[PDB]
Amino acid sequence: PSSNGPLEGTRGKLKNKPRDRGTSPPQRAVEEFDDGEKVHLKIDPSVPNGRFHPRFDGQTGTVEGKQGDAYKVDIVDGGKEKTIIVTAAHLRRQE
Amino acid sequence: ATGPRYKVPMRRRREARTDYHQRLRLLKSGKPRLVARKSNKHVRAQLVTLGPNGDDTLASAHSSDLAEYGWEAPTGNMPSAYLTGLLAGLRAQEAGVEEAVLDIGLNSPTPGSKVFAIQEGAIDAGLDIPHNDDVLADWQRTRGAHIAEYDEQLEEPLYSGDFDAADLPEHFDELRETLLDGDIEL
Amino acid sequence: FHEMREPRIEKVVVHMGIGHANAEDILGEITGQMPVRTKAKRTVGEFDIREGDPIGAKVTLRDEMAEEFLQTALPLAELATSQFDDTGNFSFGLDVTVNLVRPGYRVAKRDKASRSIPTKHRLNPADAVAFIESTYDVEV
Amino acid sequence: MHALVQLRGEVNMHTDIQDTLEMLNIHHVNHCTLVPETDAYRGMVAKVNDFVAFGEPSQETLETVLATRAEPLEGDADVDDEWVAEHTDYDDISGLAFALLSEETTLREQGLSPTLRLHPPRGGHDGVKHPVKEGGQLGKHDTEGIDDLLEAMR
Amino acid sequence: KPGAMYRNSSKPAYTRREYISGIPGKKIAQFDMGNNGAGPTYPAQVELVVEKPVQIRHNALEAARVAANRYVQNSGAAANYKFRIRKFPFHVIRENKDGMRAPFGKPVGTAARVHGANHIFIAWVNPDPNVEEAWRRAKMKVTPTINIDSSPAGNA
RNA sequence: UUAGGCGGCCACAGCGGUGGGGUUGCCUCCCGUACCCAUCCCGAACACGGAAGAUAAGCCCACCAGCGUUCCGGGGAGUACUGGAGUGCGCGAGCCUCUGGGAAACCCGGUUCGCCGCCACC
RNA sequence: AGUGCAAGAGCAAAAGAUAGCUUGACAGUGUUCUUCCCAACGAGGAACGCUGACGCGAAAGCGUGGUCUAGCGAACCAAUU
RNA sequence: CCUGUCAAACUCCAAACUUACAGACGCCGUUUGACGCGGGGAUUCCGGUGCGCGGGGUA
Ligand SMILES: [Cl-]
Ligand SMILES: [Cl-]
Ligand SMILES: [Mg+2]
Ligand SMILES: [Mg+2]
Ligand SMILES: [Mg+2]
Ligand SMILES: [Mg+2]
Ligand SMILES: [Mg+2]
Ligand SMILES: [Mg+2]
Ligand SMILES: [Mg+2]
Ligand SMILES: [Mg+2]
Ligand code: NA
Ligand code: NA
Ligand code: NA
Ligand code: NA
Ligand code: NA
Ligand code: NA
Repeated sequence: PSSNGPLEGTRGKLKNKPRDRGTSPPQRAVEEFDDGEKVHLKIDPSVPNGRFHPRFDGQTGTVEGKQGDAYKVDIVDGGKEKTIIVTAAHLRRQE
Repeated sequence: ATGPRYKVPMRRRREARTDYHQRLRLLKSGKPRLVARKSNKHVRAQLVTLGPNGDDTLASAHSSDLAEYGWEAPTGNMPSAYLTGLLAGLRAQEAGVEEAVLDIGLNSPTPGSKVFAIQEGAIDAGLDIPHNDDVLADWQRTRGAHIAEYDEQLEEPLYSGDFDAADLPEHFDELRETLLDGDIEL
Repeated sequence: FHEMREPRIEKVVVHMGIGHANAEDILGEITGQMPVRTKAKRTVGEFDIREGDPIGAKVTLRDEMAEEFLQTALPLAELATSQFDDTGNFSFGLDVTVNLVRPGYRVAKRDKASRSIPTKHRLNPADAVAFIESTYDVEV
Repeated sequence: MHALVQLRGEVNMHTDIQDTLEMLNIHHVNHCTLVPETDAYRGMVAKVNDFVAFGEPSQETLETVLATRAEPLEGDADVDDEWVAEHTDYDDISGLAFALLSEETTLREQGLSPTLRLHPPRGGHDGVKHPVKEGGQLGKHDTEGIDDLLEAMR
Repeated sequence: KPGAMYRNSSKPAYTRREYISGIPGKKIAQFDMGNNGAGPTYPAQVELVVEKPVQIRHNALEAARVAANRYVQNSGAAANYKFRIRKFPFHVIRENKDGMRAPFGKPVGTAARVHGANHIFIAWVNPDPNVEEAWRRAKMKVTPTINIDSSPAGNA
């Protein structure tokens, strides 16, 4: 990479297809999850807050408590265990 | 509409019915919404919760089913609103609902407005709702005193036939009084 | 059908596009109500670089205030045709514009469930000339 | 149910491929295993397709091989009818064979090594550089095709 | 310089002028020849088909095109036929003209990427294929071996 | 749902167009400014009060595919591309066979002029 | 279009415009990610909390500076609270 | 309307493939103790080649 900022190489993953453009529906930004629930991490291009480091887009973690309204999701990066602070807006129930 | 790249607003935004930015700030509380709505002739008051396939209404009250308790006056005024609020408030209570936030939809937060009236009523029904006392009307206007005095400048009945000639904010009291004990559907 | 289709006057805007006023005075008297400042956009060579800046006034008259004005304004005008909107409007003159439309217009101006007026229910140039012409004067 | 026979060595072959052959209980060139035709098992043999020889053997052939190259989960013990009978649910080799082909049981379930360590093909095989459709000996085979190889390596 | 230096399609597609500057002008004079006032309303249609994907410098294009049309004056300056070269030199080409240090070359020209089997030239004639000869001469000045294919023309 | 309120999915719902519908449950336009409230100027809007009138807008109902969209059939196409293998071919660029996957454009013909949830309601 | 500045991205009853008001560009202390994928490493950065005190709003709520990714600096010593 | 072409820093589309998590089979572990945790000792931080994909370069 020519630079090493967080958004380096995120032109594709952090951009919406033209039709999904514009404010996202509030239903999923308010979803409630329970500890132990498996959730997929996927940043919503339209939702600025509650994000996580793009590197983790695509991970399926395990909700384990929350911090403020944001949730704390455990994931494993390669072989390393990590806790990710993310809001519902960027989460989806597995299955 | 124009092409593949075109962006169509969500349905309730095309219809100019739902303000989605506000809806989100509303759902934040995690509490049930006290949906205050109006019509030229009527005034609605619903207590909505969030659901898997859309909102769920646990309790409602419409200015029309007000007469079902002895209302013999118009149904698009302040006294009407308040009561409809108190009516929904009570039903709400019956449903096991204890608190809610005021959703006034696409209306304006004007002081002494009917939505705040709906809110005053709902609160008096025993429902806990974040509010601000001095943004509400001064009880008398809620009774419908502003209208009685307006008919004082008579010369011609404010009410075409309807009931009374000088109107009755008392009829308001008699009704509130009624709703505060027993009766069916409450 | 009719009655709820027959034209009516909705606001008559009388504005003086000056370039920097003392003019408000005459608009107030000519109409019957206070005028409104007219700020301008974009910086330009006519020493009009100031974004926010009084550069004329206007007055939106409705109901009787609008008729009682046109009942003298119109008389001071001759023109017609070509000089008419595609929506049935027309401006003459100091400017004096007249917005014309039919009964269910509040549908496109209100906040809730607002909507744009269907082309069929819109007012045509012709249908406009008729209404006004049929009110103290002659077309073309 | 297909008969798998590794025909190409391990040197240079992708590891993820080699590991699969290993999960299918084959660890040496010329070793054969019997695998059920499942979605899961299909995927594995397809991945191994270029270093193996497979197909469905005829009852008799399986029997010949079983008789000639089957082994207890441990030891020299020759697997003959008597062995089969005194040790398995079946009464003889044919009883076992039939069960294998009909995918009702496995060499393990009967206390037999999942691997038929065959002998080099008498007369040699058709080459390990081309598939069957090309005159080689790699890939899926005819029941007649598989039998020939299996028999030659009996 | 030789075609050897640019005839292969091994480098990335390099054509974004918004990022490349100092690109030489194309030597290709025209793309439509003959009676371009008329539309392909001719009985016979022969084409020149390249048989290998290659890069053809605007140099060769012009030299190949000239050689063919210049010959199509076996039909006369205002003869009845139309000749088209359908390819355009979009691929910008460089040259590293310091040894291998900072070697990204500088723009020196352009070429057209033609895939084996595409038709680079298309002529339209009335049963008067002198055009077949105009092409034995055109594929004489381009890298690939070529196929002279006749399409609408069962008049053999 | 003989017209409502809040929504979910967020064009299959968009754009354009035709037909139908209201002494009332109704929604509207509509009528009107003493009040609460309101316009940097206008009761236009917002807010409040109300029914003389109307179904012409909106809205609800039924329908049209011309455009945009969704999905499907047949063709393009098992083509393009591609994971695995090859003492197959080719001066080479590159190609071919075996195995496992498999497109886009475009054309023709269907589909689509929203679906679903809660509440209230001759 | 606009959103201070590269580029890429976000945004329309707004994240833009106008008006008004306000000083959360607040003190204290953390969780987590990043810096340094995996996988140890400081400063710096960010996301998200809590305690305290406040601003605005009818209220839900929003404000841990600017819509997001650049705008930065150890020990010793000095000055300062 | 018709007609002729393109894109590493274009995208109305769009694979093969890579990848998070889970189930199933396989394989492995429970005297051969896997997975994991803690500690002692390193060596190492001139690499090269084939193939696939590359970027630069006439090569
Ligand atoms: Cl993170
Ligand atoms: Cl409302
Ligand atoms: Mg990319
Ligand atoms: Mg043994
Ligand atoms: Mg021999
Ligand atoms: Mg041989
Ligand atoms: Mg109608
Ligand atoms: Mg911010
Ligand atoms: Mg020092
Ligand atoms: Mg990759
Ligand atoms: Na969105
Ligand atoms: Na140098
Ligand atoms: Na040649
Ligand atoms: Na001003
Ligand atoms: Na109507
Ligand atoms: Na740090």
